[PDB]
Amino acid sequence: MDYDFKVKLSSERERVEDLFEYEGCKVGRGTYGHVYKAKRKDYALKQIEGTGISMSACREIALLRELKHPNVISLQKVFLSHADRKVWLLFDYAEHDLWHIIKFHRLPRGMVKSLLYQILDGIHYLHANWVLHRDLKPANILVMGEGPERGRVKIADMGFARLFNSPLKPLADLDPVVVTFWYRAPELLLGARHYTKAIDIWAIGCIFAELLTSEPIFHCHDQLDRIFNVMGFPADMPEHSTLMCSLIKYMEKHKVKPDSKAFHLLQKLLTMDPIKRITSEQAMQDPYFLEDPLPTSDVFAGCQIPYPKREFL
Amino acid sequence: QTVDPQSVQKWVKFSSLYVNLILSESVMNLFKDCNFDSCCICVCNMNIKGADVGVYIPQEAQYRCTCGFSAVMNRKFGNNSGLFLEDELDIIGRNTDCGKEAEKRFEALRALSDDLILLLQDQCTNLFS
Amino acid sequence: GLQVSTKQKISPWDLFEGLKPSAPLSWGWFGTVRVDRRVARGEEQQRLLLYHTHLRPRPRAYYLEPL
Amino acid sequence: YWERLMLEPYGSQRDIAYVVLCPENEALLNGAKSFFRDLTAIYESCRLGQHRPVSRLLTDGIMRVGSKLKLYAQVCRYDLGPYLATMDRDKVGIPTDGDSHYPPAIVVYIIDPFTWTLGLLRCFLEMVQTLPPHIKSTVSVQIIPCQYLLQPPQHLKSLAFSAFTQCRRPLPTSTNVKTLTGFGPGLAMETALRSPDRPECIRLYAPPFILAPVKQKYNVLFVGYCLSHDQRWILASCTDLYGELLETCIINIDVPSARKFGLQKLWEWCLGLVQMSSLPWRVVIGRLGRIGHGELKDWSCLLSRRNLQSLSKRLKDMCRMCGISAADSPSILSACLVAMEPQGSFVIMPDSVSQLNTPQDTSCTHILVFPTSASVQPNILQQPLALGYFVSTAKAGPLPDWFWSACPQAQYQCPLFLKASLHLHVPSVQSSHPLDSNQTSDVLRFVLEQYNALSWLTCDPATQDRRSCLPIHFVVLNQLYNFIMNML
Amino acid sequence: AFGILSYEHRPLKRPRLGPPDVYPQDPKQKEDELTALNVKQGFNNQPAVSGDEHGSAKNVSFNPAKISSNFSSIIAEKLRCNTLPDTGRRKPQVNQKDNFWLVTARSQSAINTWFTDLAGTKPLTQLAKKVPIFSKKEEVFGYLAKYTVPVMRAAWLIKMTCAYYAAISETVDPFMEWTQIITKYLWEQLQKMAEYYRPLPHDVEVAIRQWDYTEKLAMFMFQDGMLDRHEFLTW
Amino acid sequence: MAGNFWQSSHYLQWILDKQDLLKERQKDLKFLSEEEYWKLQIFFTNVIQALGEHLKLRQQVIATATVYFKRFYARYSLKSIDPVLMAPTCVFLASKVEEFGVVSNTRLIAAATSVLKTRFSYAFPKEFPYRMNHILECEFYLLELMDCCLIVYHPYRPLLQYVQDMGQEDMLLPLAWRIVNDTYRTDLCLLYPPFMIALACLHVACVVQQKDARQWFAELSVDMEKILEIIRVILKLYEQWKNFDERKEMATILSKMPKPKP
Ligand SMILES: [Zn+2]
Ligand SMILES: [Zn+2]
Repeated sequence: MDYDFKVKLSSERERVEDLFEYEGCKVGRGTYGHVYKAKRKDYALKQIEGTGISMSACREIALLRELKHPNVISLQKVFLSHADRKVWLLFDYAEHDLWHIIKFHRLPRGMVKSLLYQILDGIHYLHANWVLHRDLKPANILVMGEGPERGRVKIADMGFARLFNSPLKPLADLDPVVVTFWYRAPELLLGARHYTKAIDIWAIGCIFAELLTSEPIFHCHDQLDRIFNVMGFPADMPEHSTLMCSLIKYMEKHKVKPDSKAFHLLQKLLTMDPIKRITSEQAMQDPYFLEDPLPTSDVFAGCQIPYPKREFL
Repeated sequence: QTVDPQSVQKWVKFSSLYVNLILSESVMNLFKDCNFDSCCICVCNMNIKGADVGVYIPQEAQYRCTCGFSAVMNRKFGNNSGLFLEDELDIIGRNTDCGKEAEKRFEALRALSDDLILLLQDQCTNLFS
Repeated sequence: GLQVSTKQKISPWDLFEGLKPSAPLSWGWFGTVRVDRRVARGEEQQRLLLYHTHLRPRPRAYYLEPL
Repeated sequence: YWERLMLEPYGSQRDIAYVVLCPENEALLNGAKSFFRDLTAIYESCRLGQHRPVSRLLTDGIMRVGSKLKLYAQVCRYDLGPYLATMDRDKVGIPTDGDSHYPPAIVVYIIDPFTWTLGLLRCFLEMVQTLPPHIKSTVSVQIIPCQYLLQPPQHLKSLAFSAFTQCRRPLPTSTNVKTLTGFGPGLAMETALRSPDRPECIRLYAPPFILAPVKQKYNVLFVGYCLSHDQRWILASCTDLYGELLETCIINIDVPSARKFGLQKLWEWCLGLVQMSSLPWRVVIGRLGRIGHGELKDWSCLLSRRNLQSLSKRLKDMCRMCGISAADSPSILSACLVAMEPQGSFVIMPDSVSQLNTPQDTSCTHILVFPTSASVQPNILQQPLALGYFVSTAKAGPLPDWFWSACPQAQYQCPLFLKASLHLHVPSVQSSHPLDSNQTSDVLRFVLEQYNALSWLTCDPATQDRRSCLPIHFVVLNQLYNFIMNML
Repeated sequence: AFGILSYEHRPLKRPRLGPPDVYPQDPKQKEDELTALNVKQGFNNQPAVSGDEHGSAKNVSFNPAKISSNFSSIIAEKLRCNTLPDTGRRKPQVNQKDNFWLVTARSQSAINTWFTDLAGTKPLTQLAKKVPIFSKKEEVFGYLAKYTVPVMRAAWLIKMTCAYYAAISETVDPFMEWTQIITKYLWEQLQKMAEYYRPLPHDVEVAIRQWDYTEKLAMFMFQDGMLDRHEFLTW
Repeated sequence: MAGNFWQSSHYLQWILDKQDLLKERQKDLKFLSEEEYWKLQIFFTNVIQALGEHLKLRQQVIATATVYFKRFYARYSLKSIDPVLMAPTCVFLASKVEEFGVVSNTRLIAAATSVLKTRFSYAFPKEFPYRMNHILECEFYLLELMDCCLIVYHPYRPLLQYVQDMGQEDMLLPLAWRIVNDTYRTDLCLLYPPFMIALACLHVACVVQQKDARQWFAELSVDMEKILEIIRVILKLYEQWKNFDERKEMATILSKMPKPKP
């Protein structure tokens, strides 16, 4: 540990402010950090909240070093500035967030057929590599727009992602709340400590029904009443006694036909028990995708984009 | 043998005691070991002439050439086999006869781009020609 | 070691690729030995060469030059 | 029984895309498209990959043209230059695998209406210059006569294995690490690969079959050299112990001293191949002709005991780990010279006896060796160090004229007599192997059965036996000697 | 990274195991089962070695002469294991229930698919599991010339036809009886273009497109040593 | 990432050949011999094993940190940063990546300063003078020089898969576990993929207990010649441990170390 080592590393290092105009034009802000648009002197540059490396920051860098997929976001370079001791991240720019399509529409059925397919094949690959996202949100689904690839959505913000190959501690011991209450599973809302990979199957079916109706199905015990509201009460795991038909009508008021292949896939996606819930690979064996028009590689299919660019904050 | 050429040629168009005493000393007197036929320059005195060849081939004092070198037999192999042209003229002799005939034969034997010659050695590199 | 012993005559009506193993052909005729997969010895020499950085080879047109 | 047993060779099934050069004769046009579609079959029925043409549709991969060679050459140059320069119905039932982790070979096929024909080869001199380097780095040329289409089997499989041999797959330059870190071991081998002292276009060689291993790590090279019809060119070729490498060279010596430079120039090429490896070597030099009196003066003086120790001290300088580990230094452990020439004195007939008769259907090889001492009782010892005979039932191919000028009456006998001798025998340079023994009989009976072994690599699969005698490095040298005989 | 060997597509112990270090998603694993106790107290992870898992015994005696002698025995018997032992000569045999269809004319569209794939570039191992056999032996020559299949792929279908006929008739020399059908199919070809030249018709070109291929079929049939030479040249 | 070894960054990058580590260790070999460097690597593995044992940790975190200790010293000099500071910072990173739990700041000194003066006071007569500010810059520097390679495969998962396939579990697994715990002293994990180390472990343990494993080992198709030098390293590993002791020697080895300049 000496001075000549530091000047050798600083010579080999490069500065993010000397290569990118990340200052200004902040396009995205959240609890994960700030998102800036920058290019070489387009890309999405992320700065993680907090001085030093954190629990989310360690989870970010340990996984996506080795994972690669067309439907998953991919990092190109990390930056480590020792002046302030924080981690800088560089992804490719994603134009449209799925929250933007939902907000603009608040609808052809061809894209939501393919948006359902492209998330489900990616989440099967993510399950195949023995790791769980533990977070599925419409703000986490980002769409390429008029770039090198059209369609081909990417999943990002896996700050809550944890390996489940061998849990040396229970999963709820290091994380009591794993996802936002709009898409919390009732299983972990019952205080389940060891929970399986069926949590993400609940989350995609919630946001698919959100895409089916163009409205949040689950809206603000604060959500447990709402879970019992849309599903009725299940009359057929811990603190069960201390808690003190509806699916068909709730889809009917949102002009969705109850006798359809989408509804049969929707009702099998959400169950109280995780064992009777289907996992990732059996969902794509449903001929709902095969019926009539089928999922395309380009979700736009030549249609022009009515959704605007992400505005700078 | 004869038939095959004709076939393709079809397909082209429609598609004295003292005399014999001396002759015994230099003609039939050279019966050497055939295991020495792959011979080379002498090791005893480091010359292309050695042993008792000096009375059969027309000085220098070679002293007890104990190796199996014989320049008479060696010359026969040397005259028309694949050899270096500098080495070929040493076995014959530039001053004596037939060195001018070997030079004339080589010069009449001869009488383009660098990358094309490299191309020629690529196609013959393989197993099958 | 490995010598030659015999000759077997077989009709050409039996030699076909429809059946997966060799039915008219015996593998013990050839002394066939199944050995495991290994990398090419020239291929591993290229990876091993990457750390030495030896003397420069000729560009193969240097040899075709006048003296 | 290659296609019957459906065996797989080395090289892992290189694929070939092809272009066909054909004149506007209609009867000649139809014979080619039947030939190459059948050539597509024989290349693909055997497990060698794909023989599909260029992916764009141009009359099934065949282009047309049009004394008349100038007309044949303008459209050769003006066309081949820039040419070489959302519904998914069945993709829903299966998912995508992911991003996960070789370009096809381009070999142009040329038909020859002429029955000097270098003008067809003048296209290849024009195509090498007018292409980007990624395209031109692996381009092979294929020539066939036009009479194969019209008048005649064994031709189809022989042409398939020759093109698969001549693919010569280059070493990859991009390694696709995607480390995404400023520095690390992944960048270290990446940076060392793009260093300017590494050569370009390695062109790794893998034949359809190599010699099986026979039970430290070492390797033995076999190099053979002979002259051309004139004394202007010295032609050399080199092989491995197991035949996994096949390289040759052309060196020119032309004068209006003169012979020391040509022998010197061969050796840094021979030292070029060993220094592109990193294990110690054993060198054996073969000469197709006879060693004269003046060649061996150069072969002994600079390839002596001291000088091979001198280059051992030199090679430790530019490479550090050659200094530490001698097993990673590509030095030379022993040196030997073998001259190769016929005998022409003895004759054996196979018809006289004293379940299978040999010469009608198979070949055999028998060896007798001896120390050949000069009597029974400086740097160079006696002219024969040791000698052995090489008789073979296998016939030989077209030899040069000067090879058989000694005794031409022994050319036409089928069991062929050969005479091999030893001239240097330098053992244990770095200070048991058969080459390391000072016994002169043992160093014969090591190289000769490998010389028999490399003769068995000359088996054309369209031929029941090997197509000739002699090792392949002698045969390929004669394959380029007969080519320079006929064409220049 | 060309110098390293990958066992990714080379599985180890094909009966009882799979790929060497690739771990597939087993659907009967401990991470998917949910008892009543596993939900409440969390995952139950117990040490695989009872006692001190961290302790390593280095004071145990070793006999490297015993290990190398036993290891030499293990590698030696694999050479006896990987030997492909010699077997006697026998006629090749087929399973008739799955290798083909008994009736060819049940579907004309399936025949058009199979001969197109026969004219295609797929190697014949995949085509070996399902092959056509006609009512008689004469239709195989006319149909193959229609698709202009290469002769090497055409001759393999001929090797299919005699093999299945020998098995049903086991409950005959293949050379001349195949030669007879070849000659009589080519005999009737000469009836077309001889008498229809003397008083172009399309029916002549029907005969030309099938005579030309079958003649080139027969010469490659001849060079194989595949049929009897004497009676064919007599015809 | 787990379940696919042949596309991992450790297999693609951190598998280093024998000639590579010999060249990179030459600057460390300029002051000490190979025996002294190997005994030092034996001892500092034992220190890391002692620290992992004191923290009531598992075995998986100990092996990963030892690999992290071996990865940095494979390709960097010994006199760059003090190895006495490598031992706490690698254990913290290994426990962080496996999600076992983050140790406390004062706990790690209590883990360290207890151990180095209750079983290693002969090696270090002084105190351990290092704090979190030294550790936090080092682990931030160490992941910068690790090429972001935080996922390490281990031979224990094939070893349990090998013994469950074979059948004999009670009489083999304790003998199998102590060999793999011992083979982390050598550099075989940076040379080879791990499942030949587990296969060489299963070969050794059956010969030790005189178990006939002929038919199990002959049927499987992998290269047995590359097993042989792995066997050869292990028999050299235990043979040096017969004539090596801890308390006597390293008063000289640790006095002869090249210490980093302040
Ligand atoms: Zn002499
Ligand atoms: Zn070197």
